Amino acid sequence: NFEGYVEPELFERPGTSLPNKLGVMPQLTWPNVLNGTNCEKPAVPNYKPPSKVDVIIIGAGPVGLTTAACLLRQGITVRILDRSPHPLPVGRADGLQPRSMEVFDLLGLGEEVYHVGIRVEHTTVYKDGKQHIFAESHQAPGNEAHYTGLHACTQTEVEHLLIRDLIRHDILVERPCTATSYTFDEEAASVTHPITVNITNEATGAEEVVTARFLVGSDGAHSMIRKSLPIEFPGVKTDLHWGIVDAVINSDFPHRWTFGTVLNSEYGGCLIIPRERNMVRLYVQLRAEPAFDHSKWGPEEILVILNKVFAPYTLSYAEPVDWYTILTINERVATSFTYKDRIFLAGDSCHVHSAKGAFGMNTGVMDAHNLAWKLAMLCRGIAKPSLLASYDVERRENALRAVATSARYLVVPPGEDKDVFYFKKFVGQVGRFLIGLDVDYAENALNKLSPAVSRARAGYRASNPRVALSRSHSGRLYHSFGHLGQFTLLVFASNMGGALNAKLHALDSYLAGPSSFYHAYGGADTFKIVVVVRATPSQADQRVKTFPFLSKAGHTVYDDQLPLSHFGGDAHALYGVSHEEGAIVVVRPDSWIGTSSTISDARSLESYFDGFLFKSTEG
Amino acid sequence: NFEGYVEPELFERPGTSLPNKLGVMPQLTWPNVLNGTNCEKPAVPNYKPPSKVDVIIIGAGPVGLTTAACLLRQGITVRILDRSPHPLPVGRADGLQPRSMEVFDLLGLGEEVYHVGIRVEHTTVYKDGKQHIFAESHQAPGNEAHYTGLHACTQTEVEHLLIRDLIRHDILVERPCTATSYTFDEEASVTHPITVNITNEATGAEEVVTARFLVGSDGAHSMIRKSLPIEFPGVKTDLHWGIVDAVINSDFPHRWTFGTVLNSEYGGCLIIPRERNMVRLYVQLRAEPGKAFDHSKWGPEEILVILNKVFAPYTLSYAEPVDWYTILTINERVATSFTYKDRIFLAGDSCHVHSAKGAFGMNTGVMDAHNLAWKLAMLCRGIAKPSLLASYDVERRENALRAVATSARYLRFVGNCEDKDVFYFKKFVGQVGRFLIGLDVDYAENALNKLSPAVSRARAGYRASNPRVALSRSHSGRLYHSFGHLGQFTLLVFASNMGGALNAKLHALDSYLAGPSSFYHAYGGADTFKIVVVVRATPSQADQRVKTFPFLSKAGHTVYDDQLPLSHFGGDAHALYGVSHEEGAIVVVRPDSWIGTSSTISDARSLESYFDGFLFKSTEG
Ligand SMILES: Cc1cc2nc3c(=O)[nH]c(=O)nc-3n(C[C@H](O)[C@H](O)[C@H](O)COP(=O)(O)OP(=O)(O)OC[C@H]3O[C@@H](n4cnc5c(N)ncnc54)[C@H](O)[C@@H]3O)c2cc1C
Ligand SMILES: Cc1cc2nc3c(=O)[nH]c(=O)nc-3n(C[C@H](O)[C@H](O)[C@H](O)COP(=O)(O)OP(=O)(O)OC[C@H]3O[C@@H](n4cnc5c(N)ncnc54)[C@H](O)[C@@H]3O)c2cc1C
Repeated sequence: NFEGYVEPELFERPGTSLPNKLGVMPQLTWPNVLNGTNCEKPAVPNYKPPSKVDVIIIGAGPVGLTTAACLLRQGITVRILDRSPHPLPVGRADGLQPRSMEVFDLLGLGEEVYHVGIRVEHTTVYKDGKQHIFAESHQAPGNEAHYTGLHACTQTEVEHLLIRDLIRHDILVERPCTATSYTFDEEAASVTHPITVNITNEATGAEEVVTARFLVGSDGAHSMIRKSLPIEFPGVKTDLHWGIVDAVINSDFPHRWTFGTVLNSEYGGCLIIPRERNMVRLYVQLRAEPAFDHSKWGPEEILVILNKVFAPYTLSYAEPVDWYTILTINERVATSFTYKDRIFLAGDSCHVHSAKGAFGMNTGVMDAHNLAWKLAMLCRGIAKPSLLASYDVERRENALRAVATSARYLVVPPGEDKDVFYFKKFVGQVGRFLIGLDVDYAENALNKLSPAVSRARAGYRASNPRVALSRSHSGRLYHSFGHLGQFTLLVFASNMGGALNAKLHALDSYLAGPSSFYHAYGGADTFKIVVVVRATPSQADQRVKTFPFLSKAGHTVYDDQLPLSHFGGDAHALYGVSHEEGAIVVVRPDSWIGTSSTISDARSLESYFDGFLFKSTEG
Repeated sequence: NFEGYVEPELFERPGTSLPNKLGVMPQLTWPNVLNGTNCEKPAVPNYKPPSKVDVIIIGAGPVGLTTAACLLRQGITVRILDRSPHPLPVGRADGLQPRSMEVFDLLGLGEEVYHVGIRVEHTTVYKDGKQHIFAESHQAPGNEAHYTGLHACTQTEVEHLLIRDLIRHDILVERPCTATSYTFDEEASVTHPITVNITNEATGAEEVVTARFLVGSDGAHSMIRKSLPIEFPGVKTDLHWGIVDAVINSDFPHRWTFGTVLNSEYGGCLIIPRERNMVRLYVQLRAEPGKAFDHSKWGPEEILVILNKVFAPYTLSYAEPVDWYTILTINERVATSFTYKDRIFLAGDSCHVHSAKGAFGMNTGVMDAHNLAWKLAMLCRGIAKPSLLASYDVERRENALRAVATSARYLRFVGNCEDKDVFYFKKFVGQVGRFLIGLDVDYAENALNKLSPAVSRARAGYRASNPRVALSRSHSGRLYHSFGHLGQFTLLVFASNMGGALNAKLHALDSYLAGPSSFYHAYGGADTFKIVVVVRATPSQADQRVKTFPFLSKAGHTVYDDQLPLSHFGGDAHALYGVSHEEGAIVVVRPDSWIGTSSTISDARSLESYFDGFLFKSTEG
């Protein structure tokens, strides 16, 4: 006894971008599926969110939505709202770095961001009509990374998939609902919910107050929550300007379309970004003088200056403009990202960078990811103040790093071009940071450097080599990690023979005891044991069975890859583990290395966990 | 009470390919890990292979190894031999099509073939120094397919990853062992009517093995094919390709992008990008007038002079010693039959040989092996009627006959030679460019493929669509992820939102299937089928309704068809398979992921005679 299915109602939203001589593209959308509460038949039926919530989220852009989704995966009750009546129809951010892709894949959303748009794996450089560079680029090593290159997947499409994931968890974005004010009882231990937020529905007029444990401010560049705190938002209004267009553009450019840069020392530079559906996005330098004037800079105006930059190649529109705008470059970074461990900024509320870098969605999503697993452990009370302090530190300084490299985006060998040689050297110094594999967290309570392995480094990306999860399934070591509420204890065990056998038996006895760090901080509620055995699956299952605690609570994985070279790379060599001493690597929930230890030193982790965690016991 | 871990002995095997002025690269290997029984201590300790196995495999090239790997998933007992003392050090095939990627992914080996080498997603075409074409190519659409483009993954890497997968299953390739002779008692009923006579050519020890079935993956000069009254026709063009893998420097504006460089005077060149900054260049070499072709005349250095004539005015020069070099003579042949009395089966180059240029050999070979192995497994289980191994023969032979035809069309212009050369290539790409990436592997009707109008798009004998779906509230993946294992058909029960008209029909089907005489139970139950209920609703809405059908929730697996409506921002499984929300559908998906048939929810009885067309009745447990 259920109603039949009805196909969702298409609406072709018109385009708000300035047109060209062909028009502005409309944008396909489905308001009932995508507009949250602001619709006639909501994708979640009879959605009745509570008045008391663990986390309230102001802002339902890419960063708020990611935060919503990571929390919902940990069982944290959540409400989220956004002032706009519908998600972004087109434009703004347009692609993801390899490391952003890794994040979605760890959340179970890898298929939604992969193979949406095109893939960028090459770069070109031209100067004054003459090709200088065409090369493979944006690469990650296959024996350490699944994803490589940049991936076109726009902000619209990211909002779509994240809204659909919230729906799958029976959560809707409340639109179009503004958070007008909020209170924080800084003074009151007895209280659980010292936050109240007044919400006003700009469609219907109804007000509301929610009480919440924690508040996440992800409301963009002009954040009211940031403005309400003793936080400053310093930066430099460069007053340099980009004209940006997204469209299908016919050209005789030999490399249509390839990521890269077209330099004219005469007329300034152009940046090419290939797009889905035979489109290209073109950034172009914009300078005006006889004060910067927005009035005479339309889509057709910049195509005229574009043809001057690509001489002798010429560009002509083949269809109506998909997107278009002028951007002012202002880079800003909040002095702090936390406040009293109750109000938390993430995304454009914390930092604003030039669009050119493409950091906002990428750095934003990685902010939400860093925040959400720490904030979630705060909701079940095992998080010491240090843990959420590491959020502010780790992501603020990464925001500062993004600011330095965007500034310098802008001594030569004799037979060499001055502006192209500083490009190859730029690509060399920051290339891996531009793809996310070199996001670098300095030492803190969570990142404890250790010489126990020669290569895996605290505060740095965990390496993702190929391993066998079973006899039949040969995938990636990331696939064995725990969920967002657990730390992954990588226990490298060699082939569990030689010297290490005794040490592993010791290790087994330490861990089973109720005073072990595993048991001391919650057992399987906060840890996932992975035993990495460099042996055949039959030799390993045999041997793992002699270790009663390891067999009974560990998940064995088979490190059966060929030795490190251009034909292989096992986890032991790629993490830098000694076959005599073993290792216990602590991978944080977000995939970054936390610390490491030898099998003998497994007791050193009691101190390491005490730095940011309170003791806990499994359920 | 276990010995400590010893790191594998590395050996740099010298190259046997002719050098350039800088030499010939050695090739990294690890004899104790990769050479099977023929090493000092094997990677499977005390491999004691039985003298009586279900299936014995002759040849451990990509095809034989793939066949072993599929059978070992199924619990078939297997012995696999190869005359050669080690696997391929370098060269021959260098890449996989998107559809071969899907085949590895279904076997659980997708991560071993992805991100091994480079990826080809673009084509260029030059003629007489002027560029004519530079575009995205080899695309598959993302709302239907995970992989797209060409993936560089060599025969060497493929053999590596398949040998390692056999080690995980405690199987070693028996090297360097030759099947000298074999007997097949057609007289008698015995379980094991095949005996194979084996000589190790290292130690001279002979041995006899008894098998239920024999697989001839022994290559182009298959001894097994010759023993059988099976013909191997085709034409030997004595057209010649010069092939060279090397790091090559060039001022070519597109170095290196897949494509073709034409020169009117000097013929043509095919480009293939490779890992580690190499490139593969095919170039035509033509025999002088009257005289036969003289291999003696063409080394790496000579080939490079022809390449610089073909690429004028851009020049090429070696930066490193040659990684690989050979002269292939194109000779395309197909066996008149691929099976023999459903006891000896051919797969790979023993069945068909192609122009390397087309890169058919390894991709079709893996797909043959895939096709063969699941049918052969049901034959070992007993449930296979002869009609099914018949479908192996005609599916793969016909596909081989198709593959020959498209390169016969390609190779006429290239040997011969608004621009009419580039025009014929654009049309050629538009016509076969998706069979060339494998999505148009197209099986004609037979017992296994019955066309059915119950759905608008899914089609018997064609590739099952792979749209995005949610497998849980937090895991949004692909529909292939729900499919059964290699000895199961996937019963894709499209159920709409389980509401309206269909609620009644689906309640009937629930009680139909639960009976011991429904097609599900009659042909094996969970031993032959997996049910997937594809609900176009939200997860908790779907979970609730599914609870109201007791057999479907008891025995089916719910996936959530929650993408946006089919467009450029989405595509639900219901729309991409062509299901009507009034009728529903039971799309039957074969083990290899080709569509078998479909019916409406009310026509569930129609599948009964479908499965009797090629299966014996079975009972779970
Ligand atoms: C015009 C423009 C162009 C851009 N171009 C690029 C680009 O080319 N490349 C790139 O990488 N990045 C670009 N960005 C940045 C990118 O859009 C953001 O970095 C990314 O969306 C992350 O921002 P966010 O999710 O934190 O918030 P945003 O998406 O900026 O906005 C957060 C949301 O909060 C809501 N909100 C604000 N105040 C309230 C309130 N009081 N109550 C309720 N809801 C509220 C807003 O409605 C908004 O939807 C651009 C941004 C803008 C504005
Ligand atoms: C020179 C050359 C170049 C090629 N180039 C390309 C290319 O560019 N692209 C492409 O896609 N394909 C190419 N191929 C084809 C590719 O090598 C084959 O398609 C692929 O190996 C599949 O063949 P197969 O596994 O069936 O047999 P193969 O790998 O060719 O050989 C089968 C195996 O059987 C073994 N064997 C033979 N007889 C016996 C016996 N009596 N007892 C035991 N073992 C035996 C052999 O030693 C060998 O290991 C090339 C092949 C060759 C020979």
